[PDB]
Order: sequence, then C-alpha cells, then structure tokens
Amino acid sequence: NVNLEQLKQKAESGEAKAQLELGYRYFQGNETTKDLTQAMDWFRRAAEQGYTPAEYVLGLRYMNGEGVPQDYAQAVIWYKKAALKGLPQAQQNLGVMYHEGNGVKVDKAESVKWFRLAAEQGRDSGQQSMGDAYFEGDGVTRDYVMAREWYSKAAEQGNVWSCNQLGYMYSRGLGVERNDAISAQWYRKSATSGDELGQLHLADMYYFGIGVTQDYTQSRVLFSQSAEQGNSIAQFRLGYILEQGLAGAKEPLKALEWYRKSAEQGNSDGQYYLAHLYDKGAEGVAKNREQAISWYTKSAEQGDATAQANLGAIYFRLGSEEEHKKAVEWFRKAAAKGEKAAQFNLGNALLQGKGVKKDEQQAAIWMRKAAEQGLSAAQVQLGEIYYYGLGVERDYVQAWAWFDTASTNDMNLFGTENRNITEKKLTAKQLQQAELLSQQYIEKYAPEAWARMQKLKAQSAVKTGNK
Ligand SMILES: [Cl-]
Ligand SMILES: [Cl-]
Ligand SMILES: [Mg+2]
Repeated sequence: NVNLEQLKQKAESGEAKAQLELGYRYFQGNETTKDLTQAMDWFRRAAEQGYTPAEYVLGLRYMNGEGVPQDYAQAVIWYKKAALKGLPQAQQNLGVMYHEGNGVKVDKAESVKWFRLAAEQGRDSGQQSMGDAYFEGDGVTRDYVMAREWYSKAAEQGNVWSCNQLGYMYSRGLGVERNDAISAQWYRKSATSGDELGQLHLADMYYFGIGVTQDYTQSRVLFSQSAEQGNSIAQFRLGYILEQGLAGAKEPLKALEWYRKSAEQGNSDGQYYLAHLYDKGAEGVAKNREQAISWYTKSAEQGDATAQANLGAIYFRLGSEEEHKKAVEWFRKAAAKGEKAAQFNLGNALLQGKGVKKDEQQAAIWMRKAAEQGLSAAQVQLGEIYYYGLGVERDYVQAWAWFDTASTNDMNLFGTENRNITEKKLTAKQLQQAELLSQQYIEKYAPEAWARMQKLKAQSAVKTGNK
C-alpha cells in the first residue's frame, strides 16, 4: 500500500488504523529495524482512541510479555475492552484467561460466556472451546450432544482436535449411537491434516476392519505416518506389521528398529516385541539372551503378563536356582492376571517343586485354570494329574476326557497317545461317560476346535413324507 514515511504521516495525523500498522512495522522489523519501544508507543497511540484491534494487541503484548513486562492482570483489562465491543479474538483470549485463572481467579462459567460469544461469531477456536466445555462439563453441565454439535462446527472449519474428538465420540457412543464408520470418517479428516493421533486411530481401524474395510497396506502407511512423528504405539504396531509381513515381505530387521524406538520411550508393548525378537530370533536377527531378558524385564515391571510369562520361561529353560524362584514370582503375577501360559508354567513348577515348594493340590488348581482357557499342554497335564492322582483323587474318566480334549484341540500328540493308553483302563460305560465329558470340555474349553468339528461332522438325513 504505502511506505513507512507515508504511514508515519498518516499515524501522526491521528489515523488509528495507520498507528496500529506502523506499530507492527516496528514490531516485525521488516521495512525498519525491529524496535519494541516504538512498536509499543504506536500500539498505545491507536488504543488511546479506543481503536478495538489495538486494545486487543496490547492484551497480547501484556499476555506474552513482548515489549512490556508480562502481566496477565493487565492483559485481561485490555482484552475486556475489546471483547465488550465484540472482537472475537479478544473474547476467546479473555475466555482462556478465566479458564486458566491467568490474571483473574479461575471462573469456568465466566470462561464459557466468552467462548460462547467468540463461537457464535464463527471462530473455530471458540467452537472447539465450547465443545470441550460441554464434553468436560466445565462451566456448563456435561452434554455430549451439545459437545458434538460444537465440535462439528469447528471440525468443518478444519479444527483437528475437534475431528479427533468426534472420532472418539462416535467410536465410544458418547452423545450419539456408536458408529465406527462415522468415527473413521472423522479420524480420516484428522489424519489427512497430518495429525499423529488421527493417523494412529485410523491405522488401527484399517488393521482390524473397524468402520472401514480391513487393509494392512493402509494400516502400514498410517502407522508409519504416526510413528515418524514419534508415537510409541504406532511404532510397535508398525513394527509388528513389518515383522509379520502383513503388507509386504517380512522385514524383521526394520521391525527391530521400530520396536526399539517404541521401547526406548517406555512403551511396554514395544519392550515386549523387542524382547520377543531377541528371544525367538528371526531371519537376520540373532537370538540374544541378555537383550531378551533386559527388555522382557522392563515390560514385565510394567505389568505385561506376556512378558512376565516369557521372562520366567527363559529362566526355567536356563537359569540358576534363584532365577527359578524369580521365574515363579513372575508366573504368579501373570497367572493372577489370567495369562494361561503363566498358569500352566506355575502349575508345572508346583508339581515339580521347581523354584517353589512342591504343592500338587495348588498345581492342579492352576493347571485347570490354564486348561479352561484352551491351552492343550495344560489339558494334557491336568489329564495326567487325574491319571496319577496328583493333588486330586485318581480318575481315569476325567483323565481320558482331558486327553481327548487336548488331542482334538490342536492335535497335541501327547493328548492322543495318553487318551489311547487310558482307554484300555475304562469299561464300556466309563468310556461312554468319558466321551460325553470330553464333548462338554471341548465345547467349553476348546471352542475353536468345537466349531471346526461341528462344521465337518457327518449329519443324518430326514425322510420326507410322500404319496
Ligand atoms: Cl486467525
Ligand atoms: Cl507374541
Ligand atoms: Mg475445561
């Protein structure tokens, strides 16, 4: 428009708009050397005339301590001048000051008054603030319906936080009936904007086919975008996609790197998967006991029951007497959380008196818990517990039933052989009873096998009436 000298002439003539603009020339330092003293002087001259935008600007300068000592209380006074005259940005900032108790005592109801005025003028930050207020019940009574309405207005204008909130609410059924498809649409808007959490959530939805068609390639790309921004969950989820070759060839070395990124942030899942790669190895990844133990221990300490079970198992396979005791303590923690492998491992520890005093009655209890969760190895051991009467009264019918369950479950060879051996011990009626019992156990405690069997079983025909 006009240069500095021409602008100066207008400002000195008393034009408030020119005074504010001149202030900004000094503030920004583009056409003239940055000079906060001169910037403030001209900002103040414009505000002297009650020029609303300049009053708002002094609010910013006092709020931020730019060219003046930071002073929230004074910022509030300036914002209120401009807010009372309807300037949306001043209303929003004043609302924030009240919400935070910056320069004024916290007043959540008052914050909502100001957010509402800014929101009614269509500012997306105000609309978001109203959404958050109704979502939190902060200065207003909680109302997820109202929250959704305000978030929608903000999200339509590109407000990313509001997109994520809508994604969340539609996923959880807050103020609206759960709809995974609509949830995914909102998270997609977020993800396309470059948002780490929108990418994370949409990736997870493509992984499991929630609200969208299952698609590991889309999942990989979205997890990658979120992981590159540092998200520890996205990092291990991407790692798993890569290790398992779900969207490409298996890439175990690349998986390792992503698991390590996750693990180093303290993510117990990342720590688990990193440890698991060192535990089991993969193509190009050597087994490493020390690393497996170290990373399982961090994961286990964070309550990961899979890590607890696997750490104990490493110690049981190869460990000192103290390591066996530690293993039992880990199995105990994981068994308490319901991890079937830990219940099984604890059961066997108690049968042997390995790392713990031998206790066959307690062994049978843990073994049954594991067997009921479908672990065929536990079904075999529980069968032998009944066969030999270890912490239970000997019962060949129960033995046969658990062995047949294990055999049918996942073609456990020891189940099959033990069943065949036990059968000779049974009368014809005991065998009938054991077969019925195994049918019950298979349906309840090997349900995947039950379903497979039911779909394949020979069925009888029915004769239709004729003539
Ligand atoms: Cl703006
Ligand atoms: Cl695993
Ligand atoms: Mg709040």
